[PDB]
Amino acid sequence: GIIASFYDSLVHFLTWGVFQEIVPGFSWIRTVFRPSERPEGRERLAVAQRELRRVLFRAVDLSAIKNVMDFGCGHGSDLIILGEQNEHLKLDGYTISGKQAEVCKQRVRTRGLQNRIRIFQRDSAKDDFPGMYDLVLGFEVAGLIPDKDALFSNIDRHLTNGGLLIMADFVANTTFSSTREQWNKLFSSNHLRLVDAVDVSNEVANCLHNPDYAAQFEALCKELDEVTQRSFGSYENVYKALRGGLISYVLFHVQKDRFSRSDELFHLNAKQFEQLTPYAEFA
Ligand SMILES: C[S@@+](CC[C@H](N)C(=O)[O-])C[C@H]1O[C@@H](n2cnc3c(N)ncnc32)[C@H](O)[C@@H]1O
Repeated sequence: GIIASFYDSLVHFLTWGVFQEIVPGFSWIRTVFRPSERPEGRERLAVAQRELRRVLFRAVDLSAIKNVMDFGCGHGSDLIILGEQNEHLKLDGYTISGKQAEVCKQRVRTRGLQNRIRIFQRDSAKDDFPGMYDLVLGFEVAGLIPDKDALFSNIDRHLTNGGLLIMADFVANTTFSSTREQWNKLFSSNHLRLVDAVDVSNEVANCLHNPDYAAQFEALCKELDEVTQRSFGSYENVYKALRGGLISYVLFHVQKDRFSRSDELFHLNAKQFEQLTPYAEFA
């Protein structure tokens, strides 16, 4: 319900991140639209986006991994950062946007990474991933893909046993509805075990906190285009839902477990879905 409206809206970083506390006067809406007037909020938003990534990758040892798949790679920042900082890695990205693919390819080559990063305009539910991977990334992607069964079969068939899947996505706390049980069915039917999960709902909502959002949004809307108006209304409904606990923004750490009984993956995953760790309790 509320989750589907935010993903219809989306249709350097295309996630927006972890504010440990509300910082008075920061405006996510102003930063995202007029960064030409680069506030501290421009660099403050970048800091919070790196912090989201730090938590997402908390358990991954990149020195041990060889091959990475990003099944919704946006503008390629995650692949490029990984490739720049870990010269041994080989990384592939899929995006369904032709425009995004062109950008990814250009940015990859500008940084001299075209020998280790490949970009494809392909559909992660319809097109097999092009290799066998040790780590799979889906940051705000799986929630956008209707055929989740096909997506998670594709992930399974192209993940080495014991390989890792890290995802940022939404859990609904009350037709795929993003419930715990629905995510669990996807993982357990496809040889995936939830290892742990950090709930950053409070800190993501801190990023979107704007006591003057109404008069701020009108001022920017004056330089407008209408598809972008209901798209940022979908974001304020996510704020309420996050504050209210209706949905959770969750950073999943998942491991492929080919040798375990699927019914036992489900049993174990269900326990882990009830012990999400609040970011405020994370270190
Ligand atoms: C909110 S963006 C996230 C981009 C990137 N992961 C990031 O964090 O900056 C969602 C991305 O998923 C991609 N995407 C949506 N559906 C897809 C699909 N079925 N197959 C492959 N990519 C898809 C979009 O093209 C877009 O790049």
